[PDB]
Amino acid sequence: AEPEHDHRKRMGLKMLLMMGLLLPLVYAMKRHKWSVLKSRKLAYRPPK
Amino acid sequence: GRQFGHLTRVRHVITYSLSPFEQRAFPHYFSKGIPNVLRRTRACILRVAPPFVAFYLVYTWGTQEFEKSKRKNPA
Amino acid sequence: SHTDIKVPDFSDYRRPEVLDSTKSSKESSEARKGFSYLVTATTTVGVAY
Amino acid sequence: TNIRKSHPLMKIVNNAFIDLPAPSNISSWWNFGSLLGICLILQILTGLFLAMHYTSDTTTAFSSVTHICRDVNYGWIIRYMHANGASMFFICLYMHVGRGLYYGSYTFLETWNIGVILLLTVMATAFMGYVLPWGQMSFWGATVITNLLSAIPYIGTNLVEWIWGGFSVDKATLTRFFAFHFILPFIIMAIAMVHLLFLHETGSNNPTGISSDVDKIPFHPYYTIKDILGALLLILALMLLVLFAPDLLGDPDNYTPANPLNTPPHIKPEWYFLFAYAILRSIPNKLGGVLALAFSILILALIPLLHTSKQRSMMFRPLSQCLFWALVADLLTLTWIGGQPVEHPYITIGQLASVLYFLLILVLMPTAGTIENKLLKW
Amino acid sequence: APTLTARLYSLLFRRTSTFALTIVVGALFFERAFDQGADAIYEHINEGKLWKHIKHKYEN
Amino acid sequence: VSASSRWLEGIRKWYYNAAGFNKLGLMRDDTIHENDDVKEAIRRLPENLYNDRVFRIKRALDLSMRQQILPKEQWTKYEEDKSYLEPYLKEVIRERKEREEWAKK
Amino acid sequence: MLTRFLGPRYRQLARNWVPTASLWGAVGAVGLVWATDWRLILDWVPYINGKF
Amino acid sequence: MLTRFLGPRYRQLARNWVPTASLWGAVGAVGLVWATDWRLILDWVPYINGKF
Amino acid sequence: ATNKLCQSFQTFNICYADTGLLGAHFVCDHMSIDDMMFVLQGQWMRLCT
Ligand code: HEM
Ligand code: HEM
Ligand SMILES: Cc1c(-c2ccc(Cc3ccc(OC(F)(F)F)cc3)cc2)[nH]c2cc(Cl)ccc2c1=O
Repeated sequence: AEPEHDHRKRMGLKMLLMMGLLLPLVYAMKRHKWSVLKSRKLAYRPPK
Repeated sequence: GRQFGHLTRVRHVITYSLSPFEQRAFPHYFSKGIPNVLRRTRACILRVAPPFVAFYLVYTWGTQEFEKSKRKNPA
Repeated sequence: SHTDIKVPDFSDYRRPEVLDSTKSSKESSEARKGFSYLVTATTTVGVAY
Repeated sequence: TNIRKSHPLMKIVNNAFIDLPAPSNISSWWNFGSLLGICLILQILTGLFLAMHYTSDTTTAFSSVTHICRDVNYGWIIRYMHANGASMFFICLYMHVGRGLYYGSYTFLETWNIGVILLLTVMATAFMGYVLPWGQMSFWGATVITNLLSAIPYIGTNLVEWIWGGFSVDKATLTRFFAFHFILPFIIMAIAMVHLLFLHETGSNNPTGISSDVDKIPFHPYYTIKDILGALLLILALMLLVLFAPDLLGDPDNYTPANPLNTPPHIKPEWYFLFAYAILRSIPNKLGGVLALAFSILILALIPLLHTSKQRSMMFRPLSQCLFWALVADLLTLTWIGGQPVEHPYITIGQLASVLYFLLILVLMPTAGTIENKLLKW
Repeated sequence: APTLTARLYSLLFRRTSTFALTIVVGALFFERAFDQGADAIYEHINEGKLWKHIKHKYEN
Repeated sequence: VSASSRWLEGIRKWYYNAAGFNKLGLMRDDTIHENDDVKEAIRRLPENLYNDRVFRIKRALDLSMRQQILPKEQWTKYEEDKSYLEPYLKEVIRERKEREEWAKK
Repeated sequence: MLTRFLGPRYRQLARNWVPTASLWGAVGAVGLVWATDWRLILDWVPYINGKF
Repeated sequence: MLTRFLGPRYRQLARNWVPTASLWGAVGAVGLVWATDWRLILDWVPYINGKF
Repeated sequence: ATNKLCQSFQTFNICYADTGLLGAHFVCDHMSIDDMMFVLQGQWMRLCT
């Protein structure tokens, strides 16, 4: 019923390893770009 | 559509920004993030949970009743 | 007036290499840029594969 | 000066994906818009590669799918990407809709109504797609759903026989369902372009419901990289299903060839239709149940007219928040009842949930919004 | 300058051209090492069961 | 300070704190949905009140971006909330209803 | 026809830009060999050889 | 809650525009009957009745 | 001059002990800032390469 069984499990292992690499690096790129905005400071100085 | 320079009028507001190569991307990820996560959890638990608790109780009662009804009674 | 303008301290967010304000930042710039571009390069390698 | 801004073709890309002013504070719930487009392009590519080895002949339609999953090089991965991609498509659809309902995005009337059109066309597409492999559930799904038109007085049977192309579901029905399933996604893509056309006139809402023209940021690189991250998480969710549980969301009876003489005892729809199935069968009446079925979807078009609150988003409206989550749990109840057999006590539970759905949408939420207005003294 | 990342920046990342050449060569050697280690793990986890672990019994 | 009045005001102050927009430094009128009557009323505001509204909204959007709130000392107290916008909106509504009444005759 | 590009400045620009175009040619060559698994070239690479 | 439209002017306008609305409705009805070939109505029309 | 991108600009190199500010300053209408920034940086890169 499922001749692709073994090949699909080998692919699943490679997919898990690649995702375990790629997810934190892309998250780090996101945080890198957004850090410009996340730490910005605002001040209001009206003429009295 | 709209364009920068034509959105609205703003006066007397100063913005200070720092370059991304000058600062950390994960400065207080756990020392500050976890308290904030607990704050938000507490802030929304009473709005989100009771509906789904009512669903869980109706689910279990309805399944138990359906199971008992399929078993026959003497006489 | 504007003479009271003063950037608030970003001490919390700064990297360790540029915390001290009494040293030049020109020596550390290449290391920081190299780290960030290494992150980006590894990401692109995985995506290409 | 800049050719990115002046070239006749690139100005559309610039004014849609690069220089678009966007709110600085839109959360992860705004990611499902782009994920729906990623899903639509995934289904178009995978489907096109499945059409290279499929025949819509009633005598060979079942066997061509096995030929795909057995002999075609990596045919199994394409087949189950297309199948699981349809489920991911409906997950993203319902999250997009619930986002717009919670945060008051429905006040964009043209965008909302075009959205409702997109929802109905994607539903018809996925319904017709499920008929092609010609399993047991394929056949009896086509039978029931086409027979829904028989409730229309005085012309229903004519509409049914005209759609079937005969006195029963047969080869002509499968061949035309294949043509419709092929062509309808491109019409969906065009309507999605008009969806974005009307959206760009006003720009996005944000979680606070307050105007954000005082704080706008360019779409590139902030939401390009955030959308890339969300896409990578969609690929993760899809490949977990394809590579570790490819049959979890399907039905076993579809792996049996069609048989016009016998209907299975536990026939149930796909999971993304069960709530409406629960609505239909809770009414013991043919025309009544069909009207309640249609109104359970078309009521979204009435949602814009029932807004009474002087605030746009539910972020500052606790009573509305509670009623919203009572509606989410009620829809989960209807899905559960839709997946269970017709016996005591499920009949009464399904009736009470069906009544509660329309009572929440029609009555309770506007009254809550008015109580909230009065409490704030405006 | 003695730093590893500093020399990687000065040599490979400053120009985009060498940044792309370094990417394609990295994907080449990463593909070879990743496939080799992944297959060695899948084969260690499944010691014996596969055909290539038993085909010697049935072939002269 | 009678029987029903203090109970009504107690429920209004409860709801006010439950809404939580005060945790972002906002006032009630900052949260109103902008329709044509409200856009006209906002247009009629003097310079100072407009600029204060702008900065309060900008600070709240910044907090929402960072998923933070102000310290408890800086929350908008229920008793100090000023309905700076109400009289302008009331006049705009009265004018529109006069126009609508003239269109019937 | 295109005589306007014959001058000292245009040959200083070409001399400045031939290393970059050379490197983008190496990028394209390696990218084609890698994407097509060209055994004719990859048989000569040391560690890659073991894949075949 | 469209209570803005209750006055002399709107009933006057409705009186003015009723005949055109009735004529457009008649156009729609006749078009539907002609397009569908609805025998139930068409069998009573004198000259059309001979086509069946 | 031809496209009216600004009313004026000037480049400068302000020197101090072991540091300085090297760059430019300009004055323009509010709908011309992007074009001036673009052309300025383009000229810096052109001289760099
Ligand atoms: C094929 C189906 C659809 C696609 C591809 C699609 C795509 C998009 C995209 C890309 C956006 C902009 C980004 C975003 O706001 O997430 C958007 C916004 C929106 N969509 Fe959809 N959409 C679809 C169906 C729907 C449906 C079914 C509805 C509602 C019933 C809907 C209502 C909206 C609304 C109200 C917005 C504006 C949200 C805001 O501005 O805050 N769309 N859509
Ligand atoms: C919104 C886009 C689409 C959706 C949601 C969708 C959905 C589906 C679904 C749910 C199935 C049933 C799969 C199964 O149970 O085995 C299916 C089958 C199929 N689809 Fe699509 N489809 C889409 C677009 C397309 C396109 C554009 C084509 C071809 C041009 C296509 C070709 C096919 C074919 C040939 C099958 C039969 C093979 C099979 O059963 O796997 N689909 N589709
Ligand atoms: C009611 C019902 C359904 C069912 C089918 C479809 C929907 C949603 C829907 C509704 C309309 C639609 O067409 C449109 F888009 F409007 F053109 C496409 C999809 C909801 C329920 N599907 C079943 C499938 C089996 Cl196999 C058996 C019985 C049932 C059963 O009784």
